[PDB]
Amino acid sequence: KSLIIFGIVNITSDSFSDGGRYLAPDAAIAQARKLMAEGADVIDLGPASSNPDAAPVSSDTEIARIAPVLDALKADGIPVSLDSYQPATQAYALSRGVAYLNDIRGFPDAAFYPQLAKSSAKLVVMHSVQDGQADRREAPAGDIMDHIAAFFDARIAALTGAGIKRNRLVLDPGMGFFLGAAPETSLSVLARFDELRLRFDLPVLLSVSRKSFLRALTGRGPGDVGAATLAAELAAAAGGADFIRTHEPRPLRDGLAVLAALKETAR
Amino acid sequence: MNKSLIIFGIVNITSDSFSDGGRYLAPDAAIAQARKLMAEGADVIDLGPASSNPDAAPVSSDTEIARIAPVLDALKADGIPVSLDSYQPATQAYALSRGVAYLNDIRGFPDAAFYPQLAKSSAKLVVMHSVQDGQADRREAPAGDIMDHIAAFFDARIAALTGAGIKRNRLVLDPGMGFFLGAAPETSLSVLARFDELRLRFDLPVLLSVSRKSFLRALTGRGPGDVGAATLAAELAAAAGGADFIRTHEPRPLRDGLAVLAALKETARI
Ligand SMILES: [Cl-]
Ligand SMILES: [Cl-]
Ligand SMILES: [Cl-]
Ligand SMILES: [Cl-]
Repeated sequence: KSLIIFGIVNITSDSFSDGGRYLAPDAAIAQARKLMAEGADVIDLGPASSNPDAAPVSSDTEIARIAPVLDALKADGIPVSLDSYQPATQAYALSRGVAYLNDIRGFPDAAFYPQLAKSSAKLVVMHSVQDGQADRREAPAGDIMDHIAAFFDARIAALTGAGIKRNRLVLDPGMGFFLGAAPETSLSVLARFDELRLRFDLPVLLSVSRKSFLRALTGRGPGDVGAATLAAELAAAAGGADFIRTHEPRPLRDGLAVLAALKETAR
Repeated sequence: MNKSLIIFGIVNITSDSFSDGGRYLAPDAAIAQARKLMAEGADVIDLGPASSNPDAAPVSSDTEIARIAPVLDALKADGIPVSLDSYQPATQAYALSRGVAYLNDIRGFPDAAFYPQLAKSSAKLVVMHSVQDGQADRREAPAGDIMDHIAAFFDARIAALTGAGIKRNRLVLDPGMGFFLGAAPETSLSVLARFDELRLRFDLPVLLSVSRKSFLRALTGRGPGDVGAATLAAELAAAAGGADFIRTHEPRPLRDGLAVLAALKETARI
């Protein structure tokens, strides 16, 4: 009911973590506890780097990396959304009882749906314009919201028809590179994602934190978009976003507390 | 009043010749801070000649003028507009002789003996409400709605000023915040949520200053206790609520945040 914050943790290496661009399972564990301490409700755990330029590791490598992280978060009572598009990793994560699966491919392979149907984990179904084609960087001609709605029309039908109950679904319309090169495309979705909540009567997750289009609206480099991110997340929250996936839970937590305190005053 | 949001960057001179990169800024360090804040997106520098900490010993008007004179020199040469934030009439008089763009008085210009000097200047006037109202020990407004008490303050003070020859459109209304409103964070929250009532009742622009006010600390959680994120959220809320001016210690996060909200609004309108 209240905004749920996903804290981003991406395991980047098998054994060497240096507190910068390299994250190992031991230190992934410390980052997860730190993000919960800063106000996250869930750790959105990625078994590999987010950048498409790194060599994609195997489902076997993803499982080996997340296995010790899942043991300790389960011990801590720390909820996990397992962020992987690889079905063998998804199946392993479901066997460990994760709270969510988060698939940047949006669960496109119907042969896998019986395994999704027999679990209770919630599914973050993400839209992208790539849809499996790295070369495809834009949606088809027309209104981006029209194409996203039509994507979810078809995919929700496929998933729920296979027995995945619709109240397990969380809709992620995509953001930044998953929508197109132009900042206007991401701004349209950030402004209009509640059209999807209303169309489907389903919750929406957004991930805007540190996305490149924010740097276009500010003119600053990578380590200076903290305020633009907070403003974008607060605007999403005020627009009714049910989940926000972020790198820095504390500024968002603090900002939300101010907004909550203001509306409670005007009641 | 229909123009875009105007940002005042806060710069206080807190020493005569001591600069430590932290709380103490001599005039040359205040010049460097003023220049930085405009580069970070301020439109005007709200320049205080002394510490705004109530536990600092107040300095004489002679000391205030000596501190601000070289800062006004430098900012005039830079073309940087100044709101001179001082409550001492002698300092205000000096600022007016230097042609500052605004005067900003935490006492709200309460002394009619000074009005003839206000009336023959062109400086815009930031008229600040406080529950102290000279009674510095007074910590709370009288019984009733705080917003009703603020409106009644501006009712009388606007009439007093405009009748003395100060044209109405020189006036900017600051309802006060934090200590100037009361001890309870709910009281500052009430003004932050409802100041639009003052814009409607007087048809005058409203200035808000929430930056780093202690009441925000009650809304941060457990942790180191940084207030920058809570400050930005309150300032963005004020902007969305129609604030004409925002006075802040950090213009850059606010400019960045406003640019996001503007692009979103433009997206929705088109
Ligand atoms: Cl287990
Ligand atoms: Cl819903
Ligand atoms: Cl201080
Ligand atoms: Cl001059």
